[PDB]
Amino acid sequence: IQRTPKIQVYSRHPAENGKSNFLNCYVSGFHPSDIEVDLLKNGERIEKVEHSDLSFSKDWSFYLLYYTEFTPTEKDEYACRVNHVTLSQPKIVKWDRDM
Amino acid sequence: KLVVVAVGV
Amino acid sequence: GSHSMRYFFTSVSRPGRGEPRFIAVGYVDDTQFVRFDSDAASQRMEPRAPWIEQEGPEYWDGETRKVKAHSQTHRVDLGTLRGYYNQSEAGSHTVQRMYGCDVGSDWRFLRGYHQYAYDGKDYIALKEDLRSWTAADMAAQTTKHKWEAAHVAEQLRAYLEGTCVEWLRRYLENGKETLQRTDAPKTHMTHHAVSDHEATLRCWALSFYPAEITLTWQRDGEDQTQDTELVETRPAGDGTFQKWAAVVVPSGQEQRYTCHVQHEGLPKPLTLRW
Ligand code: NA
Ligand code: NA
Ligand code: NA
Ligand code: NA
Ligand code: NA
Ligand code: NA
Repeated sequence: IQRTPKIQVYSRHPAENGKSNFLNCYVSGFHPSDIEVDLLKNGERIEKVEHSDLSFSKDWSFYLLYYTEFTPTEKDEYACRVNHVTLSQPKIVKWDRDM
Repeated sequence: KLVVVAVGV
Repeated sequence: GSHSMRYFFTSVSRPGRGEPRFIAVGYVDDTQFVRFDSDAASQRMEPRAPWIEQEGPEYWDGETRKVKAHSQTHRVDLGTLRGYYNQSEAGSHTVQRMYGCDVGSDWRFLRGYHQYAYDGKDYIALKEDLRSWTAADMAAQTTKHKWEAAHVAEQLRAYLEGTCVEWLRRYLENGKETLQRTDAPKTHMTHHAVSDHEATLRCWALSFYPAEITLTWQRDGEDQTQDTELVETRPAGDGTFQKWAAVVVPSGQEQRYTCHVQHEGLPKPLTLRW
């Protein structure tokens, strides 16, 4: 039983340039639990990234929240990069600030 | 509070 | 309304070297309050909510002893299940367990549950009567015979109707400032032109607790599902939740559409209109 992750990339608070916030990558609906999740700033892996403790849904599929403090700007691009046994290549999801 | 014993499958 | 205490356990075998990865999480409703991770430094049950930090050393020693005992049972189970399914020692496998109890609106025992999975599929589950088992396949039927002979359901029934609900009620009182507070969704609507002729209306529900919520679109007071999108409820990271629903509408006809928000923290459902 191999289920591919669903990915949402979003901020904790409505994004305003120059105002401290949290960047979230929520990965859900996956099995097995072994997964690689990085938050990217302009294509570069962010070092200070924490995640929730592994838990799971009624269908036994896993979910994790990965997050970091960040200050959004006009120019800087943020994304979530996810690798899992169900993916032929790492999946990159760009942060859209009304998603 | 957790259950005290977990019997094997 | 109802309240729940639930514990979630995951064990993943590591055939290359060493013992399984084991992660245990405890929740009251949608609030994590304890964790154990075999990979963490403490090798202790750890607090994850301020209201459990109240509990003294006997509590933390007791929960650490039990969660380590759970981890050893899961380690043995990964071996037993490899045997039952005639699988090689080379592959990684997963066991998952979830158990817990609900109290109702009357604050009395409502229901108990204990569910077990192997490689992400149902294995064995305690039925609602707490007296019988659902075994998915003949491996699980072997476990069911063993657990019938060992009176495991009687053991779990005593915990689920006793200790489980008593400690749930204790936690709900100790943590009442947050656990018995509802956070109604903060709602607003955004408008995004998709063409010269069409717009997306997005209905936002932010900073709500608990996670259970319903967002529905109506057009002229009738539910609409065509040309809608609903995202999975997601954690904000501060203990609250977020959700949105969107509909594509003809530009100039936005006023026909209403977003309806249902949540425990709303005396009456909210209606939003552009
Ligand atoms: Na721990
Ligand atoms: Na890890
Ligand atoms: Na630990
Ligand atoms: Na009772
Ligand atoms: Na499993
Ligand atoms: Na039994």
